[PDB]
Amino acid sequence: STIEEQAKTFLDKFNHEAEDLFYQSSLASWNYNTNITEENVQNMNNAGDKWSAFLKEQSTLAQMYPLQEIQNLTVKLQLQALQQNGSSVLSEDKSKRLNTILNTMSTIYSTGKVCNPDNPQECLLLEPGLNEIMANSLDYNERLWAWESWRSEVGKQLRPLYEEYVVLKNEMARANHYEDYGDYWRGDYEVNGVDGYDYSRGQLIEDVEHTFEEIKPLYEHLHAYVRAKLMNAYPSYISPIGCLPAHLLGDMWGRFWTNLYSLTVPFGQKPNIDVTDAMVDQAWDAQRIFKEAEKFFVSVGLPNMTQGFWENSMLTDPGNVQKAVCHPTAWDLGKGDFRILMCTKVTMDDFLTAHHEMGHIQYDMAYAAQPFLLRNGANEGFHEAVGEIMSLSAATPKHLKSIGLLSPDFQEDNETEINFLLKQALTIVGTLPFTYMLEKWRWMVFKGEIPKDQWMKKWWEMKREIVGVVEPVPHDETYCDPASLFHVSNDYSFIRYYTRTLYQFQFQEALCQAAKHEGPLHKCDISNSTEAGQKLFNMLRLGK
Amino acid sequence: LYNSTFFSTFKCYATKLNDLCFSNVYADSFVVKGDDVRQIAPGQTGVIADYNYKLPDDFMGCVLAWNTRNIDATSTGNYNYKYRYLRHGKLRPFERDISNVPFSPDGKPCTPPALNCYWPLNDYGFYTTTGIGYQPYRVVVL
Repeated sequence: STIEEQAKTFLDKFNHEAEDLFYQSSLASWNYNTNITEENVQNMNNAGDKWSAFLKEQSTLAQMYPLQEIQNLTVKLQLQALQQNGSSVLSEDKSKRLNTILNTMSTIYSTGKVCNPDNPQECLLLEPGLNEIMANSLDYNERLWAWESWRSEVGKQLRPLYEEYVVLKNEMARANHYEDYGDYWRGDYEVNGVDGYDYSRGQLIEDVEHTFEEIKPLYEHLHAYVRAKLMNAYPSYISPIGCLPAHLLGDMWGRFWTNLYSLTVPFGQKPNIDVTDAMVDQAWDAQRIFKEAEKFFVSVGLPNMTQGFWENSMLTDPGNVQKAVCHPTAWDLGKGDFRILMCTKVTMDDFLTAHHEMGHIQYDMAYAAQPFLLRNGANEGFHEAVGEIMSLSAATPKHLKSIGLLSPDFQEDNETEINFLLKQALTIVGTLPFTYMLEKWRWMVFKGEIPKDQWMKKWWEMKREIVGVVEPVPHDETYCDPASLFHVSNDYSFIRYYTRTLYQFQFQEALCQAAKHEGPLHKCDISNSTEAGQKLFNMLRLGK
Repeated sequence: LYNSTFFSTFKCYATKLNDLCFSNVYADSFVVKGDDVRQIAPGQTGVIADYNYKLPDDFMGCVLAWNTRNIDATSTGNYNYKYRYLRHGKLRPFERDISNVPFSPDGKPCTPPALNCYWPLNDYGFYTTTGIGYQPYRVVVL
């Protein structure tokens, strides 16, 4: 036979056994995260390592099958993701020592604490305690030193570990025939042989930098406007043309300006659109909210929830000794079974996060026709954008009128609409220069364009120009304050938060073009629009 | 069986309730995946009808099935039932294959776990938690 059908037959046993063994591990991953027990964490790492070892066998058995041999577009991209060497391309103990660094970086960044200069008995981790100070406190100098503390106690301990880390990952990346480990990141989005939507690795740098110039005016609108409001809250602490102090950015590192709403609200006496006072009016439960979400999905033409969803999920906290982590996550386990771990309470935000995580279950239903390795998102930025379509569209008060929570005769003036959307502009427009700076720093450091004695100098100078944030305490090279951030220290590519935020409003307006909403774009809902169901579903059944 | 709110398929290939005064009747009983049910029909150029059970195309009686996840699926795992997904040559109608031969698509001898050596029978893998079109249906083919 031709090697094409040999590549298919390789995946044929794979797509039914890796379907099995992933669902073995994800069941064990589910039943520990919903029933926290030492036996459940034992079998989760048992099944998770047998999954990875079975993934280790079938990746290396696909390494015998060259990708420049098959012209079939499906199993080309399947074997390409299979036979990536990754950490196998370095030496046997060099990458293991490299992963020992990742073991020790992730240990004392989660264990690393800050301790008060007058009371060293009261010590604080990243969450809670210290981020409580960095998001809610009002003192200039208490937030100033605590900002310095999280960058000193764990930034200095991350720095020589980050020195050895970036070299062996670059030697890993150049041994896989790349430029740097920034280029190994850029190899994710590259596609070959697909006309029109091809993507070079140089395309990612230039496309991010191009449309960020569209973001920059409205960001500099937000930059100049929150300086005037913070001068009124911090008199003579913030320069009127100087940039923002980094200990006053509402969060730990500068990503979200959302917590500045206490200090940057224009009209603090206007009400906020809140409907949880009507949720308990009709005595609603989580079974109402996820069914109202399911009704909101089927109102646009999407199918209903599976029977296996209602059988197998867990949308309440299980009270006593059966412990469950209460972060709302969509859990795609396999074998057509879809479920969500979420400690849903009677809440307007749990109402919107219900649509969010089941919005990921929507995308799980639609790659299900594809085989197991095309049962994924196409790139890393398509998942969270799909989940946030239902978050934005069902948060508009016209949906809140139709549900019966908000009264249908209730007024929505633009004085309360700008103040809520400026609060959202502190989130969305606040994180786009932070992400833009984040990878662009990471690009040049892994490329070698930034020397090791200029790592921290270029880091804080790029916040001066890109993010518009002057550091309030100067940092020399004893710090590793980019690694102070959780993404850099523990092997994350951060560019997906940029592209998702781009794509989700490329999709929202295209949904609002399909919804034919008459009013403003921030008041746009996709309710009862069957074209909004077809347009959304269509570009959701493709997968990878 | 005709007056039954217990079987899900009822595909005869109403009048056959009293039309039956024929000769001998064959009953084919087996368990499929709930999404494989489409390929239990005449033609059906796919894995179930190509390699597990091919059906005739001109004369045929009835096809009936019903949900048996409570019986034929095990919560810890029913890996017992298998199905053919690799064979050199599609099945004809009435043809039955039990050959557990290590598949090599190039006509060459095959000794697993070497290159291009696979087993022709995937386990079902049916739990009580799986999706709808992914359960065990007791199929009665007449």
